[PDB]
Amino acid sequence: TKKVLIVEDNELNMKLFHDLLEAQGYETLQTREGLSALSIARENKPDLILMDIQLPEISGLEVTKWLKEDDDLAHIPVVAVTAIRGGCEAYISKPISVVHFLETIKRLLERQP
Repeated sequence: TKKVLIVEDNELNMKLFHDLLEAQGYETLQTREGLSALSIARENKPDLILMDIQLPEISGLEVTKWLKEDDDLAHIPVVAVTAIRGGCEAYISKPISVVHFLETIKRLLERQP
């Protein structure tokens, strides 16, 4: 099953992103901090990283820079959520459009090997 790591400090956004992804049958990993995202990514190898750029403690774009500098994490597609192209494969605007949100993520997640 595909695993998506959601990096989102806002409880409401995290729940919405989680519910939408779970309804699609995906497993998720969750964290409110950019640094933790790096740690979790190395420990659980998510298939895609959904990251809010406007985190309170750090820019999501700087976190993406670290991701791309790591040989084990650089291949993981990163979708930025902003209220980028930093290394992000795609961007999703907030307030989000549910279909656009899911289409963007599924396109990057569900590719033939």
